[PDB]
Amino acid sequence: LIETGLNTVEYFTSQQVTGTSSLGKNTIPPGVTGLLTNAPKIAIVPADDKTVPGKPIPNPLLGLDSTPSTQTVLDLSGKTLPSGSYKGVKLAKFGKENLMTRFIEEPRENPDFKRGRDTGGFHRREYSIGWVGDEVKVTEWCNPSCSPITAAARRFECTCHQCPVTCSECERDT
Amino acid sequence: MSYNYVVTAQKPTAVNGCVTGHFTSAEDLNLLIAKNTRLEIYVVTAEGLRPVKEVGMYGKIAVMELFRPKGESKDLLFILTAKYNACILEYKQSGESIDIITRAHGNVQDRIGRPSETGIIGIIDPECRMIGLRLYDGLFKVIPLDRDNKELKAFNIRLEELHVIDVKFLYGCQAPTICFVYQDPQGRHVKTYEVSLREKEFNKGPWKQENVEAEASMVIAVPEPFGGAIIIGQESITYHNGDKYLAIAPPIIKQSTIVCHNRVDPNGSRYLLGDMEGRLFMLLLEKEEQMDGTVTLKDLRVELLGETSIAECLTYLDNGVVFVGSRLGDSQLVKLNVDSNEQGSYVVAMETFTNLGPIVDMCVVDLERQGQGQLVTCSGAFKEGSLRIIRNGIGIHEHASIDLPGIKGLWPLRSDPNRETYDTLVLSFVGQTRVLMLNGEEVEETELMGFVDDQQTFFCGNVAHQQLIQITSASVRLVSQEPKALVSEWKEPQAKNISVASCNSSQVVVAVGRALYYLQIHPQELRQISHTEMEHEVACLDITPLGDSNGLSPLCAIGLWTDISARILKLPSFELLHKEMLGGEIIPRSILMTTFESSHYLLCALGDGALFYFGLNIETGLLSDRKKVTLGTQPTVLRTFRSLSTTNVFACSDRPTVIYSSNHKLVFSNVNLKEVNYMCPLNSDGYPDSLALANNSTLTIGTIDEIQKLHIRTVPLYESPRKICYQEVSQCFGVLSSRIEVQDTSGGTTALRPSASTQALSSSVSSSKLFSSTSFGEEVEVHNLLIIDQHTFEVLHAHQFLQNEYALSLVSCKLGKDPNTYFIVGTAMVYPEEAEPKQGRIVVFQYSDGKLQTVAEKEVKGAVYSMVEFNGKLLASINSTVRLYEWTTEKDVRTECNHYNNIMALYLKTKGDFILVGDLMRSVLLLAYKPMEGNFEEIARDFNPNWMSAVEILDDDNFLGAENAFNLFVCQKDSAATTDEERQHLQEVGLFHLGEFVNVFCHGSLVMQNLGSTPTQGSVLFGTVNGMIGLVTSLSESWYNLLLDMQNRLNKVIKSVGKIEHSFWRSFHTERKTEPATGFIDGDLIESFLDISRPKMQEVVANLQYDDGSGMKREATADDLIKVVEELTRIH
Ligand SMILES: [Zn+2]
Ligand SMILES: [Zn+2]
Repeated sequence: LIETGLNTVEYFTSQQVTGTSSLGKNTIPPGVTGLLTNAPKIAIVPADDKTVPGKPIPNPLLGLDSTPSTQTVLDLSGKTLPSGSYKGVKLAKFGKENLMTRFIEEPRENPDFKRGRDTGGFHRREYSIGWVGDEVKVTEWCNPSCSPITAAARRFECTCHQCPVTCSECERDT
Repeated sequence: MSYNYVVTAQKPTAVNGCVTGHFTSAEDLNLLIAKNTRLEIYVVTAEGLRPVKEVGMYGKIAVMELFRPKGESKDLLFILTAKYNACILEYKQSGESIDIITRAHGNVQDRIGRPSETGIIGIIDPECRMIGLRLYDGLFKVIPLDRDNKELKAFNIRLEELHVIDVKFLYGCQAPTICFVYQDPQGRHVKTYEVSLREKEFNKGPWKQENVEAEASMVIAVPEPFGGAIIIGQESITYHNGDKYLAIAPPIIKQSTIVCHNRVDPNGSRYLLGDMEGRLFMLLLEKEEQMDGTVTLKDLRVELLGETSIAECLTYLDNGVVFVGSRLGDSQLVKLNVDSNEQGSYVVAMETFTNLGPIVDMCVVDLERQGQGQLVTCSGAFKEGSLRIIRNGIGIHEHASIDLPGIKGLWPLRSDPNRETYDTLVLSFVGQTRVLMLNGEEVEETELMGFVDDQQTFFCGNVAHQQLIQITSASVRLVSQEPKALVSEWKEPQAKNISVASCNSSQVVVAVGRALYYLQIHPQELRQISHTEMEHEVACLDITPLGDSNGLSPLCAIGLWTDISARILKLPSFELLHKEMLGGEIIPRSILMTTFESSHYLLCALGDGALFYFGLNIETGLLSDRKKVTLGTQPTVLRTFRSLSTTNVFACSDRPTVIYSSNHKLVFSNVNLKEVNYMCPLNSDGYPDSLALANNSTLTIGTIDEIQKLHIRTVPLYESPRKICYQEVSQCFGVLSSRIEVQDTSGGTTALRPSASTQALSSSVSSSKLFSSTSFGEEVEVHNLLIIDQHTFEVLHAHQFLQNEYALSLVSCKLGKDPNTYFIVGTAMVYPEEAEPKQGRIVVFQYSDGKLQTVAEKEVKGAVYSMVEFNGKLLASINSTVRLYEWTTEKDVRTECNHYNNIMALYLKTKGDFILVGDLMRSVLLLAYKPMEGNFEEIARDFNPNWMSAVEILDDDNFLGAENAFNLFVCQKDSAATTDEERQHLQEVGLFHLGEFVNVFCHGSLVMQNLGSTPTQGSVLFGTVNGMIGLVTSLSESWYNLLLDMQNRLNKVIKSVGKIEHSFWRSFHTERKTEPATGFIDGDLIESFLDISRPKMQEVVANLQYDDGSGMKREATADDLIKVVEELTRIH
C-alpha cells in the first residue's frame, strides 16, 4: 500500500507527544512522484526520449561520474552511517521496498505531462536508485522544467530559453 | 571506559492502560492501572479507590487482560511486554505480606516478522481456551491454555489479510472465532475465522461483511445476550451478527475520532465511548424481547455525556463511577449523573490525578531564590496543555490562621489532668503571656488561675504529679491541676530576672546571667538541688533526657555567650564533661539533645543560621564527629516533635527545616513555608497530630506531610506548550506555543476554546513581509510566543507568528557587545505539500518592558530546529546545516561559517568551543569552532547509526544520547590520541535500555547543596513522554565496579515479577541490534536493596570483599552496603 508521508516538522512535532516513531509504514514523501511505469501519485512515463538532447545519468551503483549531482548511500541493515540528503535517504528506502527506481519532485512554484516551454523557467529534481542487497545507492540531480520526464535518466539540456543554470537546490552538487 | 548511574526521580505518570475485574478476591472489584513499567492494583469501594499493591516489571506493559480459566477461585492476569516477555500472574496474599506469583511465562518473540502498525493486540477467548496475539502482519500467534502449558508454548497460524486494524473474540461460539477489520486494495472489510487448537489451523467463520466505513477502526464483541460485534468509525457505527445488520451515523461523532471504549453492563446494553477531544459518549443497544423465544437487537443510539481529559483508557467501576486514564493530561475519577445539570453534562469530576506527561521541554530554575533547584515543564498537549512547577520539600496543610503579631514562643498544654490530648496553647509576647483554649476547632482567649499573664513565659507545660509549670523572667511557678492554683514558686535570692529557661517533666535549670540553678519538681514544691556560676553569660540551655533512663537527665547541655562555646555538664554537680569551642563571632541561639534512630546527638545553632551537630555519649558526655551545615541566615530555634512513629527536630528560621535520620545519616529537609519563628507539636481533638506554627505576625496550625515528596504546581494552558526559557532580568519565562484553529468561511480560521494565547493581557501579531510571493473543515496550527510571569505565571504578552509559520526553537540570551537580553525564536514555514521546510526565519524579540518589541529578523531557507547561545554568538541549525551568526552593532545577525555534513541537524548542545550535534539518523557528531580560522572543524563522530531524540554533554569527553527506541548511550573521545583516525572516532562506551522516550536533557538538580561531598559527579535531569523524570551522573571506576557486582548479586535475590531477567530488560535494543547494557548502572535496582530483609540483605553481601576506605580488606556486612546506598539515594 502507498500512503503519502508527513512533512518532517509534523513528524518532529507529534513524536515529542507520542513516543511512537512512525517509520514502519509504506510511505512516499509529499511532493514526490513515482516516475516509473513503463507502459500517492506515481505517474506513467515513457522509457526514453531521444527527441531532446541530454547525457544519460550513469548507474548509481557504478559509483562513476555525474558531478552536478548529489550522492546518497543507505544501508538497510544499520551498521553504517547513511549519507547524502534527507529525501535521498527517504526515497532509497521507499525505493528498495517497492520495485521503483525513478523519482521526480517539482517545487511549489510550478503550474499529466507535456513539460517544455510552457512549464519551463525552473528546475525539476530527479532521483535514480540502485540495489545490491541491503546496500541502496542514489544519484540525484537537477533537470530543466523545459525537459521531458522519462524512465531513462539523463541530464537533458534546455529547449525553453528561460530555464536557469543553478538553483538553490542545484548547488553543492558534485 | 565509561561509568554512569541512572535513577528515577519521578515515576511515569501517564496511564497506558487500565482494566477492571476480580484479581485480589472473587468478591472484590479491582482496578488495575498500567503506567508503562508500573502496575497499580486497587479495590473499588465507597470512597472509591483503596491502594492495595504497586509493583514494577522489567519491561513496558503492552497487553494487560484479566481472565478466568475454569477451576480458578479468582481471576488471573495476562501481561505482554514490548520486548515480548509474556506471563500469567496470580495475586497471592498470606498475611500482611502480598506477592504476585507467576503461573506461567515465556517470550513469544518471533525471529522474523514485521511489527504491525496499530501495534500489539492481545486478546483472550471468552471460554479461556486460548490467548490470541497479533504481533506481526500475516501472522496470528496462538497459545493454548492447558494447566500444562506453563512455558507458554505457542504456534503461528498464517493470516491472508496482511493489514489488520483490530481484533476480538466473539461470544457464543462452539468454536473460538476471531472477528477483525482489515484493509486490502478493495478497501476495509470485516471477516471471521474459527481457531482449532486441535488441527492448529483457521478454517472459515460464521459471517462476513465487506466494505464497512473506510475509517472503521474499532471492534467490539457484544456478550452472550446479543452476540456478534460492533464497529466504530468516523460517523459510522454498525452492528454485525451474521444475518443482522444495523447502522446509525450520529453527526455528533464527525468532529473527532472515537479512540477508546468500555462495556458498562455485563450484557452489552451500554458502552462508553472516548473522543479524541475529550468527549464522553454512551452507546446503547435496544433489546427486543421477541414475545416467545430469543431476543434481538432493535436499535442503538449515541448520547453525549460530557467532557473529560483526553482519554486513552476508560473503565466503568460501579454506582456510576468511571476512571479516565489519560496519556496527554491528568487522569481522573468521574461520576455519571442521571440528570444533565447546567450547560448539559452528566459528567462531574471527582478526583484529579497529576500527569506530567508528555514532557516536551523543561528548564531548571531557582525560583524561590536560594540554592534549591525547581523544574518547570511543558507538559501535556492540546486541550490538556499546561506548565508544571516541580519542587522538593515537605508540605504542611494549613488549618487555621490567626493574626497574632509578636509571638515570642508557644507551648502545648493539657488542662484536664485526665484526658491525654492537648486543649490549651500558651503564647508569649514581649512582656505578657496569653492562654488560648481549644474547643474542637474554636480557639479563644482564656485565663489559667495559676499562670501570670503580665510577664513573658520562657517555658510552660505539664509536669510531674498532675502539676503544671510556668517559667517567666520573674520566676518559675508550679501549679496544681484538679485543685488548680499556685502551689509553689521559686525566685532568685535577690529578685533578679531569669534569663534562660530549660525544663523537662521533672527538672528545671534556669539561668540568671551567669548563675545556673538546678531545681527538681516534687509535690507542691520546687526543690533547689544546686547551683553554679558559669565562666560566661549563659546563652542557651537543654536538659532533654535521652536513653532508656527515666525522665531524669544526668546531663545538661549549655551554650555560652563569650567564648562561643557549647558544653556538657553533669547534672547534679554542673561538672564539666566536654567543652566544644565552636564558631567564633556569633553566640549560640539554640541547643538541644536528642536521639534519631538509635544514636544520641547534640545540636547547637548559632545566630548565623549555622548548625553544629555531634554524636553524644549520654554516659561520659563527650561530643564526637563534629559536623556543620548552614540552615540559613537568621538565628535558628530547635524544637522536637514526633511525626508518626519516630521523632524529629523542627528548625525554625527564614529557611525552615525538618531534621531527622534515614539510615544513620541525618537528613535536612526543607519545609515549604516562608519563615517560622517558633514551632511546637499540638495534639488536640480539634487539631489531631498537628503543629502550631508562628512567624512575626501570625499564628497558624496545620499538619506536616510525613516525609518529603515532589510537589506539583500546575498551570493550565489549554493549548500545546513546545519550548521554554527563563529570563532572569525580565523575571519571566518565554514559552513557544501552538493552538488548533479550524478554517472558517468568514475568511480565516477561528478556534475551539479560550487558551493562554487568546485570553492574554498583551498581544500582537507578526507584521513581517518576508514571505508573500485549507478547505474549511481542515485543522490549522497557530503558533505563539507567550511571556509568562515568574511569580504569578500569568501570560503577560502573547505574540502570533505568520500564518503557517511554526516556531520550533527558543532561547533567552545576550549577544555581541549588545547590553540587552533578547528572546530569540527559530521558525519554519510548514506546507503539507513539501516534505521539509524550504523557508523559515530567526526573529529576535525583547521584553524591555510592558510589551514585546520585534528588534530584528533574519531569513532562512529551512526549519530552524535548534539554536543556542555560543560565546557571544548565536548557534543555530536550519535543516541540514549548522550555522554560526554574529550580532552587529547595527543589530543584525549575519552568517559567519557553516557545516553541511548532516541529513537533518535536530539537536544542539554547547560547552566551550565544542559543539554537539544530534541528527535524525547519523547519531551524534562533535564539532569545534576554530577562532583564528573563522569556521568549524569536525573533531569526531559516532559511526553507529542512531535515530536521536535528545542529546547532552556530560563533560569534555563524554556525550549522552537518547534514541527513538527507548535507549540511552554514551560516546567518548578515544584516549588513544596517537592517530588522526582514532581521534576521529568516539567509541560507544555506554549502552542501557531506558524504556522511556526522552525529549529533554538539562544539567541541574532538584536537591539542595548549600547544606554546609558526593560519591557521584555531575547531574543531568531528563524529561519523558510518559511524564517520567530521570537523573544521570558519573561514578569512579571504583564505585562502578562495586555497584555492578551489587546488581548481579541482587538480581539473584530479587523476585522479578514476570520472571523477566533484569539483564534482558536493560539490554540495548532496536529492530536492528540487541546488546547487553554496559557503562550503566540503574540506581532503581541498587536502591531497592534498602527494601529487603536483613537475611536477604546478608545473602546479597555474602563473601564480598569490601573496602571501607581503610584500604585493609574485610568481609563485607549488610550495614556497609546500607551506608553506601543511603549515600546514593541523596542525589535526588
Ligand atoms: Zn527550459
Ligand atoms: Zn538545481
